[PDB]
Amino acid sequence: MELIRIAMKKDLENDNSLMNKWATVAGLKNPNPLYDFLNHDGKTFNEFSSIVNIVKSQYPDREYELMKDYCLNLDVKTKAARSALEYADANMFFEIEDVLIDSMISCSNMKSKEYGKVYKIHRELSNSVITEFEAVKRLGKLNIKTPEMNSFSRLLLLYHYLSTGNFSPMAQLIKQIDLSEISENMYIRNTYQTRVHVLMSNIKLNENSLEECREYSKKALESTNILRFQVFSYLTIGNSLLFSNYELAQENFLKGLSISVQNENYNMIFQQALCFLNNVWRKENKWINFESDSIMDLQEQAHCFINFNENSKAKEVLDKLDLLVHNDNELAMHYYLKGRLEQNKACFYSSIEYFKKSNDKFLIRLPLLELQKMGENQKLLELLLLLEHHH
Amino acid sequence: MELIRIAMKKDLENDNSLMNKWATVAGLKNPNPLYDFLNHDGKTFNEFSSIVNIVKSQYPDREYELMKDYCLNLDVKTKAARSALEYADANMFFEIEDVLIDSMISCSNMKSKEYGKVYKIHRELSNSVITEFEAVKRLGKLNIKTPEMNSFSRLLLLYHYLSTGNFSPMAQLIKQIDLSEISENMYIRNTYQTRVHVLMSNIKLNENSLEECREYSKKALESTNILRFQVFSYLTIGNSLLFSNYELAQENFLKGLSISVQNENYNMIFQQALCFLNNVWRKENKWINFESDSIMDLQEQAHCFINFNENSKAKEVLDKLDLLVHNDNELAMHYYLKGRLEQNKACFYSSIEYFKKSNDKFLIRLPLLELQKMGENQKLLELLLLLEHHH
Amino acid sequence: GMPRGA
Amino acid sequence: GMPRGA
Repeated sequence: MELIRIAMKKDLENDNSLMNKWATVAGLKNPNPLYDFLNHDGKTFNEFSSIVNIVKSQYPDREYELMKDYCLNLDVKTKAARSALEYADANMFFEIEDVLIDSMISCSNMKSKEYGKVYKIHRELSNSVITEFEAVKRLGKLNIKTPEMNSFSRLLLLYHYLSTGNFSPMAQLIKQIDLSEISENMYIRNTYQTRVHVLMSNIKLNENSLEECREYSKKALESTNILRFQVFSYLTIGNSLLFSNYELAQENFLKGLSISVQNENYNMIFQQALCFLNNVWRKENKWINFESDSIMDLQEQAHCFINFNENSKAKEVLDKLDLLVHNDNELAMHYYLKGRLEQNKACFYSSIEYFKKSNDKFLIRLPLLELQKMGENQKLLELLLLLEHHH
Repeated sequence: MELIRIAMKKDLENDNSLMNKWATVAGLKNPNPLYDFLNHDGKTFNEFSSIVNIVKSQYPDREYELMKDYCLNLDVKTKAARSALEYADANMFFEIEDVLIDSMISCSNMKSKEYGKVYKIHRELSNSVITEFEAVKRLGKLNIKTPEMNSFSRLLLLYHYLSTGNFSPMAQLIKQIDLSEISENMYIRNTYQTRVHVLMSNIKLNENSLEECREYSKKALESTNILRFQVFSYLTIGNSLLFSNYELAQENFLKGLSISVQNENYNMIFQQALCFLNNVWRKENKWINFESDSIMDLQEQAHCFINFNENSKAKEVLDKLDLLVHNDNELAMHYYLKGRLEQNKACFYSSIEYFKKSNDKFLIRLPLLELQKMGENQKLLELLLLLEHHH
Repeated sequence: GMPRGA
Repeated sequence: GMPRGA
C-alpha cells in the first residue's frame, strides 16, 4: 500500500464512522469508491477532488508527504495522474510535478504525453530556459488536441506576461480561454477556473479597476482550497488597497502571511508586499530586506531611504540598481525613485513611459502624483493619464 | 439616337481614318464592335472603358454633355448601366448618378438593383441624410453578393471616415478590400483601383508616411484619366510637402488649379490648399476666402491674422468659430489656433488630444512645434509624440 | 484647416 | 517594487 491508504486503514480501525465522513468530504454518494480505493492497488477515484479533499480534511499537516507518495505512485497513463500533474503545478510542488512530467512525456498514452509536454513548456518558460517565441513554436508543433491543454497553453503565456511585467497582451488572451469546453476532467476545469479568477484579478488591478480586482479575488477564494491561489488572492486584494486603505491592505497581507507561515517563498512575498505598502505610505518600514540584491528589495530600500531623507544611502542603493538589468515595469519604478531622489521631472516622464509600455495603469499613479505635486498642468496630466503606448 | 453616336457618324463621314484611331483608343483592337455600336442601338462595348476613352479622345470638351446623354439612355438592367453608375460617382456627376440610382433600385435585374442600393447608401451617407450606424445596418441587411459591391461597401465607409476626420479605422478597413476578386467588370476594377490608390495616399499622409503618400498618389495619377482622381492626387502630394518644400507644394497646387479651370469646386479646394500652405510658412496670404463661413476658411483667416499679430481680428474670427460645430480634427486645429493666439500651453495639449483622437499624425506637428518653441521638457515632448489614443 | 480629399 | 502573482 501507499502512505495515504496505510493511514486511512489504521484510522478506520480506530473509528468506523470515518467512511461516511470521508464520503461526504470527497463528494461521493457513498463509501463504495472508498472501499475499492483502500482494498485494490491501482484503483483511482473518478475525480481527483476526492483524494485531495480527504487528505486536507483528515491529514492537513501531512498533505505534501502523502500526496508526493500517492502521485508519484500513480500509473502515468491514467486520468488521475493528469489530475495530479495539475494538482502539483497549482501547488508549485515542483518535485511531484517534474517527475510526473518526465514520466508522462515518455509514456504511450497520448493524452498524458500531451499534458506532460505542455506542462514541460510551462516549466521551461517559467524558469527562463526557453523564450516566449520558442514556447509558442513548440506549442504549435504539438498540435494540441485536448481542451485542457488548449486552455493551459494560454494560461502559461498569461503567467509569463504577468511575471515579465508585460501586461498589455493579457486581457485579450485571457478572454480566449474557454473552460466550458473541458468536460472530461472536472478537477482540472475547476482548478483552471481558479487560475483564471486570480489572473483576471491581476488584470483588473493592472487596469486600475480595483473594485473588479477584489471581486475576482473573492471569487478565487470561494472556488479553492489550494494555498497558492489563496496566497495570490490575498496579495492582489491587499495590492488593490495600497493607495487607499492602509489598515485593510495591511490586514490582507498579514492574513496572507498567516496562511503562508510554513512556506519560505510565500512568506517572503507578503514581507515584500508589506514593505511596499509602508513605503507608499511613507511610514517606518520594518519589512525591508537589507540582505538582498533583487531589484524588488533594493528598490524598497531606496524608497524608504528617500522617504526619510537619507539621500546618500538612497543614492548608494540606486547605484546598485543601475548595475542590474530591468524589465519595463521594474524600470518604470526605477525612474520613479530617481525622480523622487533628484526632484527631476524628466525621470517621472520616463517612469510614465515605461508604465505605459508595461501597460500598468495602477502603479503609474505614483509618478503622476509627483508630477502633480511639482505643479504640472492639469490638462497635460489628463492627457498623460488617457494616452496609451501602441504595442 | 444618342448625341455621341450622331457625332461619331458625322465625323466618320468627314474622315474615315478616324475609325482606326478610335479602334486603338477604345481598346476594341478590332473596328468591329465600333461599327456595331454606331449602326445598332443597344450595342454596348464589352467594357465601358471603350466609349469613355473615345469621348475623351475625340470630344474632350463635351464629355459631360455627351455622357449624361449616353448614360441616362442606357438600359438600367445592363452591365453598361452599372459601369455608368461608377463612372458617374467617380466623376461626381451627381445628376447621372442619382437618376441611375433611383432607376436601378426599382428594376428587376438583381445585379443592377444591388449596385443601385449600395451607391444609394453611399450618397445618403455623403449628404449626411443617414448616420454611419444606419448605413452599416442597411449594408448588412442587403446581403451583398457581388464582389464589386463588397468592395464599394467598404470604400464608402472610408470616404466617410476621411471626410469626418475619423482616420483611425481607415488603414485596417482599406486592407480588407480585395479588388482582385472583381472579374466581370474591368472598368469598375480599374476605377476602384484608382480609388484605393488615392485613399491609400491619404492614409499614408495621415500616418505621416510622406514618401509612401507620394508613391501612392503617383500610382493613382498613372492609373487614371478621371479628373476627380487627378485633382485629389495633386492635392495630397502637395499636402505631403507642406512642412518641407514650399515651392514643390505650391507647384502641385498650381498644377491642380490649372486642371480645375472649369470646375469651381476643385478650384476652391486648391485655393484652400494654397491658403493653408501660405499660413504654415507665415507668408502674406493672397488665398484667404473672406466670403465664407466654413470652419476651413475661417480657420485660415484666424491663422493668417495670428501670423501677423493682428490679435483683435484673430479673436473675432475665433469668436465666429466658437459658434460653429466642429469634428475632432477641426477642433484640434481650433485649439492650435487658440494656443498660438493666447500663448497658452493647455490649448496645445487639447490640440494634441484631438489630433490623437482623429489619428492625425501629420497636422499634430503644428502644436508639437509650438510647445517645443515655448521650452517644453524634451522627454515630455517625446511622450506626446509617441503615445496614442485608444480607439 | 488643410483641405483633404480622395 | 510591488510583488505581483497569480
